[PDB]
Order: sequence, then structure tokens, then C-alpha cells
Amino acid sequence: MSHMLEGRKKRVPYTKVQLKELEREYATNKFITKDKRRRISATTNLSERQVTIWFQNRRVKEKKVINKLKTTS
Repeated sequence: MSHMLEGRKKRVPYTKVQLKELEREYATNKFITKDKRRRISATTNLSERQVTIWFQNRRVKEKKVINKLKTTS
């Protein structure tokens, strides 16, 4: 609870090593191997199927970008 003033935010992600390992293994190539996706869930503490789902979500969460530049809303 510090940093400069002002924050402008709302819903927060899960963990920094969680979103970091997700966007990393996804930005490195496209998908990771069962042993690799497991390293995530193992480091991120999930259930594998969750990573798999994380990747799909990350595919559903990425599209959210490149669409708020103009903000013609």
C-alpha cells in the first residue's frame, strides 16, 4: 500500500508469477507441452486443466486490447 498517488483501477488479476508465466509461455511460441503447462499450474498452483483454460482465457482476454485505443465510446 504505497507508490505514488492515483491508481485508477478495479478488478485485479491473480498473481504476478501467474500472469507472468502465462503471457510468457504464450508469447514464446503459442502453447506449452503437458510437462510445461504443468510447470505453470505447478508454479501457479492450479489443476493443469486450469492452465489449459488459462491459455484459452488469455486468448479471450487479449482480444480485449487493440480495441480501446480510439475509445469512441
